[PDB]
Amino acid sequence: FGAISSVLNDILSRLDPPEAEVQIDRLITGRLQSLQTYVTQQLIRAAE
Amino acid sequence: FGAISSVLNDILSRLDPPEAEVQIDRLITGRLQSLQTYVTQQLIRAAE
Amino acid sequence: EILDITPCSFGGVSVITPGTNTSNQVAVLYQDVNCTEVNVFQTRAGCLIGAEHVNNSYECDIPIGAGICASYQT
Amino acid sequence: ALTQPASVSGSPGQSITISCTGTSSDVGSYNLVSWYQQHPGKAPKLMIYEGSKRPSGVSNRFSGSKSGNTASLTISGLQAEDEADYYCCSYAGSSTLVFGGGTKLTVL
Amino acid sequence: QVQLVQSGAEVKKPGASVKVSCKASGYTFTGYYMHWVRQAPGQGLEWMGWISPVSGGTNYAQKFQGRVTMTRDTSISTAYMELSRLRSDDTAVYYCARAPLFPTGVLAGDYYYYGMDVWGQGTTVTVS
Amino acid sequence: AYTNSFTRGVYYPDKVFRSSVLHSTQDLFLPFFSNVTWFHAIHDNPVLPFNDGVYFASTEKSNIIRGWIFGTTLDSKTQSLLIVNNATNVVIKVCEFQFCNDPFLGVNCTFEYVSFKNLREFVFKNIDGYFKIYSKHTPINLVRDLPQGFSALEPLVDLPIGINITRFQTLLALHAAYYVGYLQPRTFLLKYNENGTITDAVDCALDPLSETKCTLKSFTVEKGIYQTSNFRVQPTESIVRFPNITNLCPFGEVFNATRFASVYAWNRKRISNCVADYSVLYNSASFSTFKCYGVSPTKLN
Amino acid sequence: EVFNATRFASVYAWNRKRISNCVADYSVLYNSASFSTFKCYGVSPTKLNDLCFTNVYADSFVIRGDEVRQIAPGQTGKIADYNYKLPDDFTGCVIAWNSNNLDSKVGGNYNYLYRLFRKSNLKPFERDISTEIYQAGSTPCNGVEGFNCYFPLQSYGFQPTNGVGYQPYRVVVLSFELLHAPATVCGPKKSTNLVKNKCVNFNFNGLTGTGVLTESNKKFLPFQQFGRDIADTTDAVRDPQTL
Ligand SMILES: *[C@@H]1O[C@H](CO)[C@@H](O)[C@H](O)[C@H]1NC(C)=O
Ligand SMILES: *[C@@H]1O[C@H](CO)[C@@H](O)[C@H](O)[C@H]1NC(C)=O
Ligand SMILES: *[C@@H]1O[C@H](CO)[C@@H](O)[C@H](O)[C@H]1NC(C)=O
Ligand SMILES: *[C@@H]1O[C@H](CO)[C@@H](O)[C@H](O)[C@H]1NC(C)=O
Repeated sequence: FGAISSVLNDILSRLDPPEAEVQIDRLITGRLQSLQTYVTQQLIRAAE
Repeated sequence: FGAISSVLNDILSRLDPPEAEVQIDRLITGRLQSLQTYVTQQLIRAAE
Repeated sequence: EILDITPCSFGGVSVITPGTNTSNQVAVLYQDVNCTEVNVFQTRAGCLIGAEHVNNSYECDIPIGAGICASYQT
Repeated sequence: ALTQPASVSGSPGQSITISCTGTSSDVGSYNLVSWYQQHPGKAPKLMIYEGSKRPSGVSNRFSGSKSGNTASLTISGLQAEDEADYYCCSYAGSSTLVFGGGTKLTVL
Repeated sequence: QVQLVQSGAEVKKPGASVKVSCKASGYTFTGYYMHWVRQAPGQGLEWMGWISPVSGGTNYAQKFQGRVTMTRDTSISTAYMELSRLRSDDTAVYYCARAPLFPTGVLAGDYYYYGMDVWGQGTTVTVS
Repeated sequence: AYTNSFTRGVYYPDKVFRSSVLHSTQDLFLPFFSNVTWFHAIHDNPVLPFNDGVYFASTEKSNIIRGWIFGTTLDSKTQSLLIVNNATNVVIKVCEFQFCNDPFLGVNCTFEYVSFKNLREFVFKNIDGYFKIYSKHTPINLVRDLPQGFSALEPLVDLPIGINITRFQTLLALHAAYYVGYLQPRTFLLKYNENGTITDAVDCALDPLSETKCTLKSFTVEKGIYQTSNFRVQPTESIVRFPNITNLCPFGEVFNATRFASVYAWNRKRISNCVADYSVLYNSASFSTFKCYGVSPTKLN
Repeated sequence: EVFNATRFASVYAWNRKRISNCVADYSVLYNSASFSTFKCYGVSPTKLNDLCFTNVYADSFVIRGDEVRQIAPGQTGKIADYNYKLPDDFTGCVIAWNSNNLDSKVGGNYNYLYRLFRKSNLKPFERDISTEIYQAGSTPCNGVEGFNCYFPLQSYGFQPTNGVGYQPYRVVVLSFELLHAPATVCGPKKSTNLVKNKCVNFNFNGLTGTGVLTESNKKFLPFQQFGRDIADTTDAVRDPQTL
């Protein structure tokens, strides 16, 4: 999602909090959006 | 969506990669979000 | 002078294929294009290359669209 | 390679001109003509460079002009200290800083 | 505050060689191609060659190709010009000369423009 | 001579252990069933371009091919990789070798390391200055051409030489036909078994069937219709149309004016009906700062 | 040998020393006060004693004081495009200190050359040793300098009287590349004993995590170092001490 790494353990072990927080913000935006799409699909499938 | 221009060709012809990439990231977020809303509405209408 | 602009023909490309446990022969369907820019059949579903057009009608086996269906037969 | 008069005389206060004729390939196609002044037994001093541009410290009485295949030095208000030899310079196609017949300026 | 000093007077025999030094200060030494001019006693000027203190680039006049050799030492900001196979008509006064501008003239027709700084004197006399 | 590259030249693209999984990876692989050049060693060792990665295959019975030379000029002017195998030692150098008029083996130095019946397959590539060399040996009973079959390539050597190599030549022992193919950035679907070994691979850019295979990430495609890609006609040429501008705009004078206005009364000159090059603005080094905020400077011509 | 070297190479022939088979501490570099600039965004300098990299290259070169701002990703300038180009996704940490008392002379130090003329921007980590004369004009240049024919390498006059913007500065770029290959340049952290059948906060070659370390029967080929699952999480690891 634009971050320098996909695994969070690499991001926290490489960046100072002022920039690790930006990278984690990108990551959590991407992950929350994907999880929201997933749960919406699950709700529609459950209605069916 | 906050970008300087809605035309991607204008962005690639105006801004260097280091900033055209930020503008394209903003445009991509906006357009992908709109497409998600569209496909969700279409799935609801298809269920109906 | 006034010149009209139209982005030239594009469209999805799909592959009609029976099960790989039967044969490796495939057909290609280019959706919503004419058979000009590409055993070629032009239908309202697009351009079909690899499938022979048979006048005889049969039950639909692999649906293509607009009443056209594909199958693997002699 | 260039031709300029050998000696021309002038009066005090006069505006005097010194000609230097080249060809279309060296002076006629390049705006790169100059004028040097040298006193007897002395080191030469660049008075006019790049057509009519002047180095810092040179008096405004020395100007330059270019016409077709001809360079021209102009001196307004001739003085006694102006007595010296003047050379025209122009790029000629290969190495390097070239000259004329030498123009000895004398005051009457 | 641009300062320029040359070597002293020299006398040579016909057929020998002469080596003159040209030591500058007060400016960026390698940023100026060094030109050279000679003048016979009572005659006009005669340009001879130029040297690039950077990368050692040099080029001589077609009149003197094969007889004159330049080197330069950037550690002490000095140029050195050598005349070989001397004959009678080489008795003359010799100067080096500093070119006007910096070698950043996309247009700065350098270093072919001109000479603003002329050096003091080096007289080489060649008589049997 | 030419040969069909049936299935050879598939390698482990990285070094992460995977087992019983179909994984898609895009890397420099040689296309399946492509044309590979065939060389003989009877009664022939020219130099071939090392464009983007090379696959080499050799059928051997008496150890004729013993090394390789990679470089650009091969005339002691630049560093050239030389690998040689004298029967007990493998020696890899990038030294300023003095090569022969025709390099062969009879019966400013920066690096040095010293340690038909047999098919030896190799792949040589250069990524970010790293020379990757993969190889595999196998027993064969075939004299005519390269055998048909599948064989995964395991990596052996990774050298950080950092040299630009574009041509290469082989080294033969003179008192053995071989094949050379070229790699391309293709996407392969690789199959890892329960032992973690790659048992099959699909060049899914080969044909519509393989395209469907990698879009469905499976080696078995059921009966039906499947959308695989999107065709789009590519433009053949560019058509630039601009007004027949007849007047270069006096940009020089606003820089070469006799005097400029002060900051309290800065001058605002409208520039219209002009051709703007700005190249003299870029190349000139007399400017202290050249700061463009809205548009990139290089994209103005 | 790379930080306290006797002489540094110029930007046209910048030295690229591959550092491997050693322990990288960087602790003496943090406590050193003689350094001027120490900037890096990809990796933080404090988390290097526990983290380990696969390989590292040291790019050392001498540049002017006012040009140290050009050695950075996203920067545009003469040095950044003609002598040393840095990629936008570059990871690593750059150090630069002053050399006003070393690379200086009375008449001037002219042993450092930098590229001034080039018709194309340099590639990331590209070393341009091209000596061909640049062609600025429309006429072809047959290796003879003069009009429209300039030598792309230029030199500066280093004097103790010049300002801080024209003083020579020694810049070293420590670029770290992290691949799946076994790592060799780790931090100065002592190892401890290993315990099994219990989940513990492990850290193998910089890769940290929490979980149980059990014996495996998966035949890892020679240079296998880490294992990745479908979720890109660590599945298996190879101990750097015991194979
Ligand atoms: C496709 O092109 C052919 C050849 O020009 C033409 O006869 C046919 O009418 C076209 N069909 C469509 C749907 O455009
Ligand atoms: C590598 O060298 C060849 C031969 O001179 C040249 O054609 C090619 O452009 C070089 N590649 C790079 C990246 O310098
Ligand atoms: C995997 O290992 C088994 C056990 O040794 C062996 O029989 C088999 O040939 C190997 N390869 C496979 C299953 O592809
Ligand atoms: C490091 O440990 C391994 C196994 O624990 C051992 O084989 C090796 O000799 C050790 N190396 C040194 C330098 O002691």
